[PDB]
Amino acid sequence: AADLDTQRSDIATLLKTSLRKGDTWYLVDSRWFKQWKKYVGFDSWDKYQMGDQNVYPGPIDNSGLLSLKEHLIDELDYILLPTEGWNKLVSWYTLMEGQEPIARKVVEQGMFVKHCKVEVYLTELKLCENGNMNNVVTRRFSKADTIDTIEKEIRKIFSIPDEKETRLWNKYMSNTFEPLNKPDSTIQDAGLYQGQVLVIEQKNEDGTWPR
Repeated sequence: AADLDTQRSDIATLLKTSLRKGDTWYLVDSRWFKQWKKYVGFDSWDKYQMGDQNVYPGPIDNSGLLSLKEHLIDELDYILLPTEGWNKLVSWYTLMEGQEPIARKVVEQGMFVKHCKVEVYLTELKLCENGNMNNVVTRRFSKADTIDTIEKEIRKIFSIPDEKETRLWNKYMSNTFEPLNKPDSTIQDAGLYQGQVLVIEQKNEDGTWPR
């Protein structure tokens, strides 16, 4: 373990690391992190518990975040560190026995107009075939995925011969069918969000479309 001032300084810096598309960052439970902050005198006016065993964080413990509970909020329920920051905390404190790191990637976020952000939650789309809407299959996709990518995957999920031709629709406002006819739009470009229903359609043998 590096000394307390080194830990404070290194983590302070690493917290402010620039977001670059493709990088891996790690979640750290705010409960553990708040104890670490006290132990190392981070943002602390009287340093009263700095170096005090009563606030020694112990092995990194993300149990309280768990597959993630919903409505977790950055800088309230968890904090994020780049690879180097996570590695340092592991070497100083170890990771709690029987846990795995919670790693997430930086992706471009927004509709058309975008900037980087760690994708803590992938977008869950509800998927179904036009013939059989009650058979809904759920899957999580990144905001980076294009409509083209989504469609290829939905074909696999439903075992759709590479011969049969398909069209993708989304249910706008849970109501009207709207075409997903721009294959190179990303899912957020197309305005798709958590829980959105997507319906895949197959061209008939006779060359006509079911819809």
